[PDB]
Amino acid sequence: QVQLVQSGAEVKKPGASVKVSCKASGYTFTDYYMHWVRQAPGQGLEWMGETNPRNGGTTYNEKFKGKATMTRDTSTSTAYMELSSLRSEDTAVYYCTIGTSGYDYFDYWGQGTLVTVSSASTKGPSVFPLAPSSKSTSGGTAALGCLVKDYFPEPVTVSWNSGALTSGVHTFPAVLQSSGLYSLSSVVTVPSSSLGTQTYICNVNHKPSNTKVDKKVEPK
Amino acid sequence: DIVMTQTPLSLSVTPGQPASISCRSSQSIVHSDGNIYLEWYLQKPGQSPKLLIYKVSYRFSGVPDRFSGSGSGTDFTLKISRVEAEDVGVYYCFQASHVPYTFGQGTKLEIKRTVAAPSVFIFPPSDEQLKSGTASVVCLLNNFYPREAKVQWKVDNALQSGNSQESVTEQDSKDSTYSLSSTLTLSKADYEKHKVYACEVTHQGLSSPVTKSFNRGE
Repeated sequence: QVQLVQSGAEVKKPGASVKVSCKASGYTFTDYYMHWVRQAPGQGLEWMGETNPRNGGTTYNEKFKGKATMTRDTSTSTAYMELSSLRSEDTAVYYCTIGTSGYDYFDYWGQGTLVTVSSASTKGPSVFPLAPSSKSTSGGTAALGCLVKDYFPEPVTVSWNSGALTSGVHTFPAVLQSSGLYSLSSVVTVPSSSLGTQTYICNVNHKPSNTKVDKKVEPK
Repeated sequence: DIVMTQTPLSLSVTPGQPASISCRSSQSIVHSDGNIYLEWYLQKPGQSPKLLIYKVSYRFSGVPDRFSGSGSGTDFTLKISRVEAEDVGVYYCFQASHVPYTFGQGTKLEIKRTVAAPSVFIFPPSDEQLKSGTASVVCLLNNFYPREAKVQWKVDNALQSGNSQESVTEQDSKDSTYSLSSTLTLSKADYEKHKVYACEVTHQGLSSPVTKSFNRGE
């Protein structure tokens, strides 16, 4: 199984540098070129350049020369993308991608790394339960969730029961409060009959603040 | 550079009906080997793009027979014979014939479905949050269609303004619905001054507004 596993979300002040990693597995790392793609608001998807994993040879999109530096470490099957002299415009999701055919039609992609460039203060969220009650029932079903309040920058990820619970989950887009802090909610609809036997835990991650919370949501 | 222009910018389709997306290149995209490395990707919110079509017409492994590609010179077309709920998202064309490789701006595909009224739920502030001096009340509108929905917060029947935020999900890949979460945030002191907290919902699937409420303490 071909896998491209990227490093977590980062937040940097203007003028700083960041080095995003892409760990490859399930194929011979030196067989295929590693490509980097940017997804920035307004600018859309853009191909940044490619790295030959054998010699570390690189071809850049001219728009990214002097901004991006691509490297590789064959001993760990890891490709790297370093962004220098960070500015607000560098806030984007960065993807590593390969074309296993040996041609540049990309078939496998990393999960992406969100890099945010800001002078605003980083803040970890508070995680509060949205307990199932008679006010959150609908014809034998109960809704429950987690409120992920006051964080900066994006992203917050939420899973339920370590990824074993996905059906009926809605993880809402974050809202931006006047304070400049984000908030989001994640909910799930479950059988009301089994509230006493099943355990519901929301796993909340906010990498920029090293927040990693597993909140058990208790019925009311 | 080679500019890839997609038409239309968005489309709304009933399942079973055909869809067609065009991708125009500013210059020809024939590679030195004689092939046209024109690809079509589908991307869903918060996910990486997924390859559908490569080299103009080749269907990538696992992609449904419903998807097909054609084209020559500067005009390329992605066709969905019969659209399905799972097709929802943004479609991008991509050329890898000449460096630098370039993408189209994307075409958003929306799915039409029948009217579905939301299931409305309300959540009082948690005891944990109340201890921190703040009170957030959450109103959840689950699995409705169309996306247009109106939430109004009422505290002891008085209409609230300026103390709430809401967001809507992307369209569901399985049932083509939307969900909405609205949060009313007050200070704990302001929360303790009132009894009735209500969420009033207006939607096309409802003949009169639906009020979901609770009494603070109960």
